[PDB]
Amino acid sequence: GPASVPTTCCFNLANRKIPLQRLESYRRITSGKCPQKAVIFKTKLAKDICADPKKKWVQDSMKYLDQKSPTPKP
Repeated sequence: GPASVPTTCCFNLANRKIPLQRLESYRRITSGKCPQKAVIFKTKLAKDICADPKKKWVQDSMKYLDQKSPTPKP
């Protein structure tokens, strides 16, 4: 059986770049459990992937999703 949930840290960072049209959302990591912070991307196929915050497609991806937010309020 799995330890509660089958997810802890994104050690297997994705090398390939994920598209925006196929992107659905993203989950950034910065808790006090993992050894290194990272990001997670979700496509339009009910699937999640790991991504590093020092990547070009990840940076644009994070900024893309982060930019998708509204102008006012936090």
